[PDB]
Amino acid sequence: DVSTSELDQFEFWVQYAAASYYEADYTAQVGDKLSCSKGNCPEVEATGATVSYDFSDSTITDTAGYIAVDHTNSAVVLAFRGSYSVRNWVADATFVHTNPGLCDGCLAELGFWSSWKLVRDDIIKELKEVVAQNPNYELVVVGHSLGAAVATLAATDLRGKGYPSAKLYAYASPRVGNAALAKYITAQGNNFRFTHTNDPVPKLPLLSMGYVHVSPEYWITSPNNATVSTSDIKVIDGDVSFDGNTGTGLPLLTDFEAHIWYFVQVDAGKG
Repeated sequence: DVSTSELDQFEFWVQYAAASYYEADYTAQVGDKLSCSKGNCPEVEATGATVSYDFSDSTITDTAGYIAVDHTNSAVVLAFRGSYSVRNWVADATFVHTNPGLCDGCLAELGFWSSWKLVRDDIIKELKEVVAQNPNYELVVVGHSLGAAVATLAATDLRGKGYPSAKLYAYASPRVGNAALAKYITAQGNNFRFTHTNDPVPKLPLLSMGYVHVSPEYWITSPNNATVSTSDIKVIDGDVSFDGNTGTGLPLLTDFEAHIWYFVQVDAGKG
């Protein structure tokens, strides 16, 4: 578608892423290882790875994471985571752118870147160381989300630085840146891324614113828891618017858951 391986790786890575877231791982320580717891992662744981380182987141920142390583594979790783818261861121946141640197244109976213840167440196340183240680390883880166874105850126840165490769992964893532850155890264490669378915874261831121893323893517588818495968895844490549895631548519937351787942758951750781 793828392969397985790749797936495985992717698954593984894522786881780582888852782881891262946791815291534991881152924281842881170083080484340680890673782981986771718941488971897722496982694988890673296984491987083981550880850581190383880481870172955381716291216050310142957131872121966281870581690184680781692984070984097984190887690787290283880184992762891342871122923131958581896422848812717130897617728802518310713112873115721115820145640138870173890396490359251109590239630138881227710122926150893432820132975271890464711160851381880176440380890481880178650580890585380187670780790587260184380881070486081979690778690285890877891673993451997842935111972471993845951161892771991616870281890776790228790383690659550049050194690384490259690294890887890445892423896962888812857313875117870152632118394209360129894416491219660168892618290229680088590795890467992976893733895414788942738807997710837312891845877617863113856216493319438219510117831114873118890276590639490639992966895516896954498946658913948540578931597982895955391969087938478922796817791848794518690238971114665119339509395719894957872115395519578916825117873113838513318711758717856221797827997010976391891726594969596995892652876151758981815491878431």
